[PDB]
Amino acid sequence: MKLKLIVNGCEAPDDYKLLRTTINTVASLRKTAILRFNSERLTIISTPKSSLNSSNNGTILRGDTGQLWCTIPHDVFRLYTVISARELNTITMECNCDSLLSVFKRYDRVMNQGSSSNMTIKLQSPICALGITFEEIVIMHSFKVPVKLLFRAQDTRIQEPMINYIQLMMYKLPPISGEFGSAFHGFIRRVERYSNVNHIHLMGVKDVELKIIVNELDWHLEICWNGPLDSVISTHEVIIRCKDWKVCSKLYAAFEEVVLAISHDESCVFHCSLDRGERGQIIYYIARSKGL
Amino acid sequence: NKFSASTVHLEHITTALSCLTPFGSKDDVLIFIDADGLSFVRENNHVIKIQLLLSRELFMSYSYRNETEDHMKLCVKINHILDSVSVMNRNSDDIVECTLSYDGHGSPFVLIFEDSFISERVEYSTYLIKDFDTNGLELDRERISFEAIIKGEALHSALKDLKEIGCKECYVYAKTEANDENVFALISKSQLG
Repeated sequence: MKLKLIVNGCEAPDDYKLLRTTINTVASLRKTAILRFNSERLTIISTPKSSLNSSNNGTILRGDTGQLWCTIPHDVFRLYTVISARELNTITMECNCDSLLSVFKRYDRVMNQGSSSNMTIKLQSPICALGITFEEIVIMHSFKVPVKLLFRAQDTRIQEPMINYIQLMMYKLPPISGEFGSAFHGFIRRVERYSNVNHIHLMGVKDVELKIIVNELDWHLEICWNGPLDSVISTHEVIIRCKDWKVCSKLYAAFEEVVLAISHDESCVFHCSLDRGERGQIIYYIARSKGL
Repeated sequence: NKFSASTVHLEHITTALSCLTPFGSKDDVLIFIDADGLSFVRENNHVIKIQLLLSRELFMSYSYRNETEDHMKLCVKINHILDSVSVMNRNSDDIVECTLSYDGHGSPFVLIFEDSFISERVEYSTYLIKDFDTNGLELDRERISFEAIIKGEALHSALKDLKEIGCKECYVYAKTEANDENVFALISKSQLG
């Protein structure tokens, strides 16, 4: 159960954003998180099907069925030492996102104050604590965030959803840094100026055309996109919620290689990636909120 | 489509809409489509009627491919249009090219706002047309008792003064003196006197 790692933001300016995007989007998603410290890939998991202390009333009174499955390579951190008796030294935990996110805000601000001090993350001994420690540039900051040691049998129950490809059509969203990126981000967040919209009817017709249809108003609104869209690889449509689209808006704003996967009346998958050079893929699985 | 009209000077169709709101803020507005232009007619309590007209010259393209009838009548709600074109106008500084469309009776009224990146499409439901006819509330063109041509600013200032003094009731005086004098006044009954 020996878990120790050190992160230094200044050396790599991309992996820190990669980690911050997960720590922010999981906190926005739901309370607490799972951190699967495998021997080579960190798998931060936010699922209502499990999480132990995040499986109270998820898909019960709010329709929260969203499952985010990220992946952090071992090369992100400075030292990646994992010691555990489990298979491939698997160390699955469950801690709240409030304290962890506040600590990361403090570390980021300490960086913004003009510091080069690193951060040390440990596991100071099935309930434990995380020994986050760092300094200014010699003021001491110690945060022993509570954490647990969710069992291997409980770990096995946490499996990534298996998305089929019989009817799936991918859509290569344009990079935000590109000319069409700002326009596409505005088109994505355009559905947010109507406070009475709860469901979004995505549509893709094959040069593919991406269309957003809103049918929860006195008028029939269709938010279209006439710009260039690439389909890495019939109309496939899925009705999803609005918060599930806001988090996708944030994920697109925080990444470049973003793929919008649409299953016909089954699911919508938002595949983000960061080609640092292996690749820190961020995958969000969103389920249909209504039938077509 | 039986009718299609495209424009970029959306401020014209925005001021035209802003001239219609005074005649009620939530009711039905009648749109008459013919080859000459697009007109909006609104009637309140059978005592007043307003008829704006947007000519075909205000649009680059004005097809009106309808051939079975010379004119097309549709009745839509004004609150849907006003509530719609408000949030559309959030980024009105963009080069927007409005596209009006109507495919006939039973088809909705389409209002496309394309920004060369986003093509917002709003379809307004068309309702049945009421019994009252807008040609009843027109002056007889062979019975005119007075014909006054006034500037816009002076009349606007006079109306704003009448509004500020309250003016529950109003009077219009029009006398032409023999020598050279023309008298036109807007007398008001109000709290003042």
